Amino acid sequence: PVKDREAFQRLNFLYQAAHCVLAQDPENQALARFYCYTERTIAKRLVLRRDPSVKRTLCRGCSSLLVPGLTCTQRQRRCRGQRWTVQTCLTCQRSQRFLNDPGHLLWGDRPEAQLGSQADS
Amino acid sequence: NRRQKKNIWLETHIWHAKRFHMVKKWGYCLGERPTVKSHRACYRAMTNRCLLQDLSYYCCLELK
Amino acid sequence: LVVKTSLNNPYIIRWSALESEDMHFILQTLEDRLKAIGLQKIEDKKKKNPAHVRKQLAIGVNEVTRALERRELLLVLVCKSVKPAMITSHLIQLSLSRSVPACQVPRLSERIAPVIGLKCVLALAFKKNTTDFVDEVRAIIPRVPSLSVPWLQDRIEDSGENLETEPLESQDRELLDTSFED
Amino acid sequence: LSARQRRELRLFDIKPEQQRYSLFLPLHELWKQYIRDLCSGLKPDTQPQMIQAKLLKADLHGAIISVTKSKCPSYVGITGILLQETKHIFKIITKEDRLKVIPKLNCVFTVETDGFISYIYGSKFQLRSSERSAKKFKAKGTIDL
RNA sequence: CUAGGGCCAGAGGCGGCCCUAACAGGGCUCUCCCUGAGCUUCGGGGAGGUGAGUUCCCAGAGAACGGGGCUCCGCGCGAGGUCAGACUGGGCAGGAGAUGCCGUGGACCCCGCCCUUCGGGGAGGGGCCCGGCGGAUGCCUCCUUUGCCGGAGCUUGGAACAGACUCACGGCCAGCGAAGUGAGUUCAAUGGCUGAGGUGAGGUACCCCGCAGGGGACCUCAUAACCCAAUUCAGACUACUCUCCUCCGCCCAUU
Ligand SMILES: [Zn+2]
Repeated sequence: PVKDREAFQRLNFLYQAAHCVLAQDPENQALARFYCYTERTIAKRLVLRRDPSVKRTLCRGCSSLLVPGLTCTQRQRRCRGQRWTVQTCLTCQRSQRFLNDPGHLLWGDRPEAQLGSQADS
Repeated sequence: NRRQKKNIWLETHIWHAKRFHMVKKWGYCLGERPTVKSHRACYRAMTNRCLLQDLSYYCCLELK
Repeated sequence: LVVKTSLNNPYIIRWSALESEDMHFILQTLEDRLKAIGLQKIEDKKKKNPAHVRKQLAIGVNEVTRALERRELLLVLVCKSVKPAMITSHLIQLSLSRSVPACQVPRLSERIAPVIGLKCVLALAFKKNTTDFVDEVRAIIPRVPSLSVPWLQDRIEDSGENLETEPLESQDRELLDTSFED
Repeated sequence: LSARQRRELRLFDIKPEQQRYSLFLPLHELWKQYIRDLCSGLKPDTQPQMIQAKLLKADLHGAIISVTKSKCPSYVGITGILLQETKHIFKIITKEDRLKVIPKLNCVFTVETDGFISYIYGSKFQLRSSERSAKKFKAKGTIDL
């Protein structure tokens, strides 16, 4: 548990360096894309238990963790029934569906609010 | 037969290619050298012992 | 004892301070400045039988995001609809370049309720580039408390990381879900 | 998918070369504060093999290096922070706008810490450097420079 | 003892073509996966069809089937009012998104032209899903509501027409004790020395010819390493650098 806690610093260091690159200079994203590719390669080989919302904002198409917020498209629509948020990055032209709805708030708290509540030392 | 559509493939050509080096030439593919080292042995069989060949390239004009 | 460590990193981006009185009177000022001009916009849209329509009132999440993407000086009003509001308004938090994302937690539905319109607007913004709507609203814009986001760089050369290694227990989810397979 | 991801590129161009290198200065402060929060022990003296474990297991992406000995003399005398890392090379950026590609074939790099100086022989450090923190670092071979 | 063969069962035969029987072989073309300092039409490695089995924990509805969890919809069943368009009358939904535009996206359905008449393959049009942009009304003509069933959808996890591994598309059947390998030894021989030329280089007080020069002549250094044959050959492998044909990258200096 200690050696994995060591590599946690390296992984979120690469994650913070990607945010430093994307907050430093706009429209030239090669450093942050390479850092997110290295961060995904570490999680692909040394496979761990990562956080569900951050990793789904990493946009696993190629690599874009902060890019689809202020540069690429994240909007809402209603396709068939419940309304869906569409997340599309302008690099590999892939899409992400995420339904957001008030009747299912407990299922929005079913993976997330438990780990905040059941956290014991 | 499908391979023989291109080359000649004589009746004893498969027997030769089973244990002799067959190299393509001006006409068909024929035996250049034996697989086993017998350069002195071919002469020793040529002087006193028995030795044979395969001569099928000789085309024939029959005139009547 | 099945306990696995998980690298969870929600570096908590807390909202603006809960200044009840200041927000409470500036929102009433906004209601006064909206009711002081008139209702030609709904009469031009619904056509119950054009100058007030020229505002670009971005209503809905997608219109506010397409207003906040390109390059636009404007004001956004955000309310918390349900508990999943961080994912939707994370765009509004992240798009701080040249706009003001004012967020009111209890009060923005009570803004849409007396104003003659339709169903309760969750995210609102207005594009009013170079046209004079109300100068007092543009005086209120640098008076609201601004939000500082230390998630990216926070505009100052200073970086701080935090270590949040959560122990996920199998027993907790086991007793909450109560499922077995053989 | 890989050939479909290789359309535009993921690598640098001519346009990010002129990005006014003082903007890359907070990356050094980020790496320095990360070393300050990682090791967190300075004063008396402590365990250089702990330092070798930190220098083996951590990713060196975005760090200050300087070539101190190499087989090519023109490679030696080059400082700067590094930006990319590949199979047997890695790319750095230097002073007034120009970038250099240094190969990890037979060379050694001085790395300046907050209060320490470390020589790293870039011979065995290779092969998609996420493999370095993963597994398979054994004791083979010496490097004569 | 022609194994270009036969025997019980099988009707399956490892992407396609070409050569060889040395078919765990080589070459070309197409696709997929992974990686690479030449933007990439580049290079390297692995794989190609069919059938069966399997894939830490947590999470999730399902890691192979079905049910139990929720949401949306009704050529099916049922109940009530029956007050069934009255000033385009009533009801539902809609800024939490109805609709409009665009299509080298789908293993989907229908029409439809060409090769062809088993699985079929290709240009196009209509509906659903999908992505991009901007936003106000759409549904029905007696109406409304829950319950069963059917169809569709879901944020997770390294995984959900997937990917990866293993097994299978056959098994059995044929020897000669007599001389002596362009080296043939087995208590296990064979690249030993000298000199001139070959090639990579340097220097010139030598000779011949008249475009500053060119050609030949003299001296020195370097010609290594990997390793060693016991029956041969073909192919693949691994270990090479005096040596030659190309594709290249980085850095330094010049115009
Ligand atoms: Zn992506």
